[PDB]
Amino acid sequence: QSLGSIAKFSIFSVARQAGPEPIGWWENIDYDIIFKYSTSSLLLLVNEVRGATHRTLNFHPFIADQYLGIIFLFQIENTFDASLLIMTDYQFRNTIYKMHTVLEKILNEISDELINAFISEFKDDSEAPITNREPFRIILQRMHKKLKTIPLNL
Amino acid sequence: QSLGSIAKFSIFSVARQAGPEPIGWWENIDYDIIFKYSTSSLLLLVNEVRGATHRTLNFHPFIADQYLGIIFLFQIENTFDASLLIMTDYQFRNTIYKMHTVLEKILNEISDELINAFISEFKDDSEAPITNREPFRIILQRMHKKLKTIPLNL
Ligand SMILES: [Mg+2]
Repeated sequence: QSLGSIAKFSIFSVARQAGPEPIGWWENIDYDIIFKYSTSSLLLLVNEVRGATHRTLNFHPFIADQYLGIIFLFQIENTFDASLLIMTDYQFRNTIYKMHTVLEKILNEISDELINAFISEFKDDSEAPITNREPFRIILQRMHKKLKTIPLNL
Repeated sequence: QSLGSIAKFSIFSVARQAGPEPIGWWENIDYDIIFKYSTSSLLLLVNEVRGATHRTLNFHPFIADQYLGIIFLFQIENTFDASLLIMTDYQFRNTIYKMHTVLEKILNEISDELINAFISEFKDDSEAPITNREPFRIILQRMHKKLKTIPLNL
């Protein structure tokens, strides 16, 4: 088992003028599900005076669904709050906690790629509808390929 | 350094018919501060279909305040959602993650004492005003004495 084998899906979300919005996700997941966790991922920030001013890894249990959410909170400028979420089954929570250092490493690396792809794609209008999700799926697919080379520290 | 030396304060809270309420805390902390984190501790459950059906440890960053909240969610019957929160400075987050097993151990042990003290004290009226906080302060003070014997795994 690897981090990638327990990563059920991942989501890149940005809070634009209409609130949290899924930009891309991986792999094939019903949009109603994506929208739910995309929204939860960024409303963990409801009462943060300045959003995600520190790139914050937050492990968030989704008790009812038996999921643990690995949520990386960050910002995009040239300011949008944004999140990168990896979701895993709740039973693995203890291994995920032990593995926080490598998770923070890869989440930073992938977040940088997603930031650059967002600024590149939304040059003209930062509020445009997301008519091409594939640059973001490609980046998230790459994430998962790299996660699958990290064996579970357990 | 021990877990107890980085534990800035702790709170035992119960969500009764009027919502989240601090029952006791340790040591001396302005009530407006206690009420803030007491409330946040239990509204992490806003969108949980059945509250804290699984005793859930949740590490929650308070980015703006530079705090990490160690939040144990549990229930009281003879059903109230309840929380036990230990707050630490955000810089220690990485050590806290490594130490999840012993934290879950002691949080379970202390939560059992607080549950028994709550059922004992609110026998007649479960919605009564909290006119005697000291049984709960004593339990939380005991927590902190035990935390101070756990050296930081780092
Ligand atoms: Mg959390």
